[PDB]
Amino acid sequence: GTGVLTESNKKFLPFQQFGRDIADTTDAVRDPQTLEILDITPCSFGGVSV
Amino acid sequence: TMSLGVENSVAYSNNSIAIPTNFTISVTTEILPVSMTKTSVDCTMYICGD
Ligand SMILES: *[C@@H]1O[C@H](CO)[C@@H](O[C@@H]2O[C@H](CO)[C@@H](O)[C@H](O)[C@H]2NC(C)=O)[C@H](O)[C@H]1NC(C)=O
Ligand SMILES: *[C@@H]1O[C@H](CO)[C@@H](O)[C@H](O)[C@H]1NC(C)=O
Repeated sequence: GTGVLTESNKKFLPFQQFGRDIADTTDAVRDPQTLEILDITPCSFGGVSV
Repeated sequence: TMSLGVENSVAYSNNSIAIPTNFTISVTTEILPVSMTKTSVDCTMYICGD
């Protein structure tokens, strides 16, 4: 996927490996090397108006 | 089978009128929507995200 990875405070269970929101879209993931939870924020976007 | 209310005829006549003697100021609430969320969608990004 694509996004911005940031530190998080969500306590994932040891067997848990992904986080999803109501939309089932990826919310946060755990680094396979460091057992730490990182939140995924979709990159800033929108529309340019004049 | 629903009642539709308590039946209450009226002692109608050709010469008998009922006048109110006392009055009540009452307060009621009426609620109306005025607008909705101003949603916006990028068709291009949505269909073919990256
Ligand atoms: C009109 O009606 C109101 C209430 O329905 C009367 O006010 C009440 O009067 C009684 C006296 O019998 C008091 O004990 C109550 O405390 C009053 N309540 C309120 C909310 O005011 C009023 O007296 C009536 N007036 C007439 C001329 O009939
Ligand atoms: C493997 O991952 C652990 C957990 O972070 C780390 O401490 C260790 O250094 C890693 N292995 C190597 C060879 O660095």
